[PDB]
Amino acid sequence: TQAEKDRRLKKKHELLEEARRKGLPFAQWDGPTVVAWLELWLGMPAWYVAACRANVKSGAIMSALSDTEIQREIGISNPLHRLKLRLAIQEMVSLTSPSATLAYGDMNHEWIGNEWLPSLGLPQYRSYFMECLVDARMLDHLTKKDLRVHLKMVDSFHRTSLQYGIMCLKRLNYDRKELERRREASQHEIKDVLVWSNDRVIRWIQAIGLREYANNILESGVHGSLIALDENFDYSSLALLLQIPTQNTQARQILEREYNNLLAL
Amino acid sequence: PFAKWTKEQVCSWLAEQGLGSYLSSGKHWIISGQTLLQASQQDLEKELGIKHSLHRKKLQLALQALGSEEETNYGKLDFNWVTRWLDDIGLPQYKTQFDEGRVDGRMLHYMTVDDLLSLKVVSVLHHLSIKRAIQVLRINNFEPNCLRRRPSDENSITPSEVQQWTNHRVMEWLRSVDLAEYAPNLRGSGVHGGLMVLEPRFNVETMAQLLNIPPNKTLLRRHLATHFNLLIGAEAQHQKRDAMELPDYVLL
Repeated sequence: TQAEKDRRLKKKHELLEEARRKGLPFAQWDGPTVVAWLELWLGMPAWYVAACRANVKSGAIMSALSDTEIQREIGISNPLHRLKLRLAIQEMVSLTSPSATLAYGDMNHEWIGNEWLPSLGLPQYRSYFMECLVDARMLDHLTKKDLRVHLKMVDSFHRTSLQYGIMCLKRLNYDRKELERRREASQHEIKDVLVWSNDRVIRWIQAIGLREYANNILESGVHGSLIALDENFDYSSLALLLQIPTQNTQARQILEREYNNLLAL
Repeated sequence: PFAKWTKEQVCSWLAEQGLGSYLSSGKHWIISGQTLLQASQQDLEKELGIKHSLHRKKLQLALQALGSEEETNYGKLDFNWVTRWLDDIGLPQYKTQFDEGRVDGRMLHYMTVDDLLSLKVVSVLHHLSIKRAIQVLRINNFEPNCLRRRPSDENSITPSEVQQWTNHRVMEWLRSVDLAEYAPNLRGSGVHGGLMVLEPRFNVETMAQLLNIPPNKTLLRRHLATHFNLLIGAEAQHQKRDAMELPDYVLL
């Protein structure tokens, strides 16, 4: 019963290792191998996989896919799903050539949705990103219309937040192991701000003495990289976000000095 | 000569030719093998009471054959052989008609368009399929097992081989090239190696039509073209490209 659900999954892994260790370039992979690739490494959902399986029978074909072929033959109506595929292929063609970061699904569309986006203090958009199959590679390519229309970010500041988020991954060379490692190296010390999750930034606000106020920066898009990289983002704009009335002078004065320390060290 | 054979030697040959139904009627009408030859075309059709047209032609052919006295190869293949062969060329929907008309190797050789129309074979494509299959028999001196040999799979590294591929083999071929979902559409379609390889009018588009691959599935047809061409060879590829320059017009 499930014995045959395990065997066939093994086989799919076997086809891939057979290929990446026979050295072959993408445009020479056979159908079955390419189909394994879509499932295991791209994290493609079964419905999309089945479409490609029935219309794309070789790497040769796979590699040459135009947007309209994907659109009319494969029958993928959402432009973001299409871009997903093109970009994956684009990456695999380089990666497999005679010419001397690599994505094996490390930063696929579920890490992006369930881990990264909340890490940026943007958990409210999670579902739309998921529903669009947005992975790390696509992030760099999303336009403003993409973010408004397809991903529902009507807030321009949240778009800025995402941007800096991406600017972080860029500088980290998209290396997921190194992100998580740096993030936890700085849970109780006060050093590598570039990385800090919206969570780290909350708990920090509590540590300088603002336990009441912190919780308000939950779905605000406040995070380490914005703090570390945006010159516009100073204490004044952080206070505005924390919703501190102008009357409360001492809290502001607290944040102003501790924030500058945070920036200095 | 058949003319010197006894009534019984003639009777059993006649019955061996699948014509034993006319026996208990024309047994008194036949003393000698010579009396079979003496009889003009109409004497036999009256006296033996042969009423099916194909059956007349069959005897006619068979008689004029023994008269030459030379031993034709197509003539060596009886009707059961031909009816097996319909499985091989991809047209088993006709075995009833062919077997009932006792189509042998001679009748294959002297096949006319109305003959095939009478056997309810009416498809232009099936006439092509048969015409090219007979070519393959000619190429093989009408050796009984020329198709009914299957060699090994790898054996195809020379396209000549493909010439002798049956309908089953072509389907086995599609499965090896990831077109398993389509391979059964070729059942009863008369598609075989002889036709793929030798008919310049038969190409990728014909193949893809027969397989039910819509014109809009470009990516699938592309795959198919790539494999079809590797199958048929360089020359056969060139032959078919060349024919495209001279359209097969219906009315000159």
